[PDB]
This record gives sequence, C-alpha cells and structure tokens, in this order.
Amino acid sequence: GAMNSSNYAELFNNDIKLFVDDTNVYRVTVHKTFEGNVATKAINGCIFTLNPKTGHLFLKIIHTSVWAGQKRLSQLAKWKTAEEVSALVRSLPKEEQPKQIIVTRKAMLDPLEVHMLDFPNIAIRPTELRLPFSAAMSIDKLSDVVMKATEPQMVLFNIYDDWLDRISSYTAFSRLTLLLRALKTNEESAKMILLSDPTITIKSYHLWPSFTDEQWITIESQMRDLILTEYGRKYNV
Amino acid sequence: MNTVPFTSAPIEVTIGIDQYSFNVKENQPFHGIKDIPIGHVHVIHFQHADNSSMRYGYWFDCRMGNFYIQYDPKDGLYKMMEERDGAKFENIVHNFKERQMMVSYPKIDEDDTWYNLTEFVQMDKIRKIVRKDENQFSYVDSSMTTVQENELSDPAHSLNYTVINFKSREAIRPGHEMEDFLDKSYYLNTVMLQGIFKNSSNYFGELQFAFLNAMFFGNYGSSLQWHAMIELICSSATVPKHMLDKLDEILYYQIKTLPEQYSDILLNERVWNICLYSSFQKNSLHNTEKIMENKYPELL
Ligand SMILES: O=C(O)C1(c2ccc(Cl)cc2)CCC1
Repeated sequence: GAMNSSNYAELFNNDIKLFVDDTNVYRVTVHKTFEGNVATKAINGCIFTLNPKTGHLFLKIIHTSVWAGQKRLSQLAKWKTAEEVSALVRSLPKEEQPKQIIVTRKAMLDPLEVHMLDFPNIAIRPTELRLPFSAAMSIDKLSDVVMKATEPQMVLFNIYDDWLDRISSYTAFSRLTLLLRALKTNEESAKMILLSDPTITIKSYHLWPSFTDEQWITIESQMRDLILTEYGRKYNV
Repeated sequence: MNTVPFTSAPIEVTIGIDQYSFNVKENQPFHGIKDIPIGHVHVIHFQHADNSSMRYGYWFDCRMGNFYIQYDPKDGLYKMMEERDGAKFENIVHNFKERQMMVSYPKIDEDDTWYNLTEFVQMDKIRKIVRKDENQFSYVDSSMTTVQENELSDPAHSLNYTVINFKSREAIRPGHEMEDFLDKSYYLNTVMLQGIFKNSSNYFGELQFAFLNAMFFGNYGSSLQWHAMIELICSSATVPKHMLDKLDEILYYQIKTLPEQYSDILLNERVWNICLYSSFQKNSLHNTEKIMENKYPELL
C-alpha cells in the first residue's frame, strides 16, 4: 500500500496521521552460555509512534516482563505493537484519532489491521521509502527513559522541540529524518557534530540543542557531509 | 433412471451433463439425455458454438420433478422447464426413446467420480445459494457474481455463498486478535460449523458446489469461495479428525477431475502452497498432496 515521493505533501496536510515504527519493540543482547551455546537476553524496548505534522511522539515503553514465558517473540512483538497502537487510538478523543496510520514495516499491516477492525475508516498503509526511525534510540533522553523503566510506561515528547515556532512541518520532518539518518549511519560522529560547541545547550524540556537558524544550516550541512562520507567509506568512492 | 428430454436443438452447442459432454450440430435431431442416475444432483450446461461467451447451466435433481429443455429464440438460450402433466411427460419420453433420439448418460459402472464430487451437495442447499424460488432447478453462469463480490450489482442474480473474511469481526474475537488470526479454529468450529452451517456435511456441500460452478462455468467468485473454505480448515489448528480425512478425499477427486488446461486459472498458488506446506494441516492431506505434486508440480 506504499506510494511515491510525489505527495511528500500528503504528510503535512490537515488529515491527522501517525507513523508507527516497531523496530525497537523487541530488543535483545546475544551471548554465550556457560555450556558454550548462545542465548538471548531481552532489554526494554519501545514503540515509536509519531504525528509528522505536530511532532508529537507517543513513546510506548515495552518492559522486558511482557515477554516472560512467551514463545515466538519476534512475531509476538508485531502483535504487541498493534495492540498498544490500538489502545492509544481508543484512548484519544475522537477528533484526535488519526485518519490514517503509516507502518514503516510491511509485517505490521496485518497485526494492525486486525487490531483496528473497530476503526474501519482509519486507513492502514506501509512505506516503501526508507525512514531512519530505528535511530530514535540514539537520542539520549529517549534511550534513557526506556532503559530506566521498571514497568510499562507511555511517555509523550515533541520530537521537533520548538522548531515549529520558526519553520514548517515539512522542514521540521526533513531535519528530523536527516538527523536520524546521520545517527543511524555513524552515531558517534553524529553526536559529536551536535554537541561539539558547549555554548549551545539542550533545554531540559528539549531533546536537541538550541541552535539558531544560522547554526541549524551549518549543522544540517555537517550531517549531509557525514552521510555522504560514510557512503564513500562504505562503498569506496 | 431418469430423463431430461429436449424439444429441439435449433442452434449448435456443446452440451454438458455432469463431467460428460458432446457436440450437437445446428438442427441435429437431438432430443435429450436418458439413464441419468437417480440419487445425485446433476448439472446440464451449455456453450453455444457461435458465442463461447456465457457458459451456463442448470442444477437439478430428477426426484424433484419432470424437467425438459427448450430453446428460447427471444432470450437466445436453452432453458430448463418443468412439466407438471405427468402423463404427458412419460408420453414424450417414451416416443423419443422408441425413436432413439436420446444420448445415454454414459456412466462407467466402476466409476464413482460423480458421487465423489457431489457427496455432500443437496438441491435444497443449492436453491438457497441460487435464489429463484419459482423453479425446482437452479440456473448459474460464468458471469454471476457473489454476495461478497457485490459488497466490494443486481442481488437477484447473485450467488449467495457464506461470506468468509479472515480480517473481519466475525472471524476475530475482541481480545483474541493474534490468536484467532493465526489459528482460525474459533472461526471454523464455533462461527461457521456450529453457528452457520450446523454440521460439516453442509460445509462440505457448499465447498463442493463452489468447486463445481468454478470448473463447469469458470465462475470466478465460486473459485474464490472454494479456496476460502479450504483455507479456513487448513488454517485451523483444531479440526475433527473425520473432517480432515474427508477433506483429503473431497479435494483429491476435485484435483483429479480438473481439466489440466484449466489448472493455471482455477488453482490459487498461494492458497495451495500454504495449505499443503505451511498450514497446521500440512501433514493431513496425503492423498491430495500426492496428486498435486505428481500432476501440477509447477504450481508448487
Ligand atoms: O513515500 C513515502 O513512503 C512517504 C509517505 C508516507 C505516507 C504518506 Cl501519506 C505520504 C508519503 C514519504 C515519507 C514516507
């Protein structure tokens, strides 16, 4: 059910829509056992649910206890995601419920369709573009609240901080995807770009530094440089 | 044995009677079909020599009345009719037999194919899928659409099969989303078997009737119905042993009887690979899997 760039504009219109990313829902470390076999240990995950227009992020924290005594966890994760998303929709006032939900992976179409049977007018469709939402765990404040969680927890963020006071949603989401793409390609260097100048800080209620318009241009350029490089490093070009 | 006489054959047409068929030439002196085995439903079906468009035909049971065929030159097709005058009908049949203008239903005494394809099919049920209550027989043709097809335009000429949809509230219990979608046993046994069909014989009868309309008329909606009903059983982890064993027999003969030349349009590759190789019942259709592999290994 995936479209082309043609309507990058459908994103930022006035129809309420949410992006659902399940990459970080089911997360493991793989290790050797005393007997020299391999075992996984689960760590906390999250559902990344984002309104691209408003920047609102509904970060559903998935505690490791949800997997206890369950089989086929990677398949269960997709259904747990669909259940949480449906619960979120049901918890919103009607006028705030999305008209459509965009899954970033095609394996979520059926778990979500089934959980949303009660909402026939909410269109479920997947991307066939490449969105970097899996890098949301590279954002320090987001990573921190997931790892510290002792129980299931829903934490609300604005992933655009205050940008919308100054730029459009279109630009705001292009900056976010460029920041996330950079973080995904070379986290260390991306984080170096963002903090090298200690005079530019991160407000306690923000996720990203308080760059001026001028400083955002420079930053965005450095992130583009980064991605282009890593592309060279990787492919030898 | 019973008889379906023909008033005449004014236009050239290939006539089918169950899985048998013979060519009749424009105004050849053809007057019907005799020795039709009592105890089974049957289908007499037609493809005009001049317009292969619209295969069409009639489901009937000779125990339910005296039936004849009459070409209608206004509507342009062979029409089944009932003769209520019993004395008149015996009279007509005896004269046509005496003049030997009837073909004999050519059953081979060792052959159980028709029974094996119509085991669970009953006229009373056919007449509920094909609603035209003034007639004791039922008309079907290539183009008739199903109730589910019209939902996604004339309901008088629809095929009223049981709607099956794996992503519906009917199929999916609130709170059991993942469970009921990956193991459809609830949907099969409680919703459909216990709720709608009442027993497995009525389920298999619709199954077989859907297959037969798909094959004899290339009715696409019927084909969709046949595949759906197989997939529901095969995707159910919990099915009565007797249902599994019968289903293997049902499907084996359907596969056995299917014209090879039609295998590319009437068999859904996805459903069959799923049923035979990925589903809960992957190991429970030995006969059906052996003939699918030996006859159509290309689909798989
Ligand atoms: O083309 C795509 O995949 C993207 C998309 C997704 C949903 C809508 Cl409504 C419109 C554009 C563009 C970012 C993902």
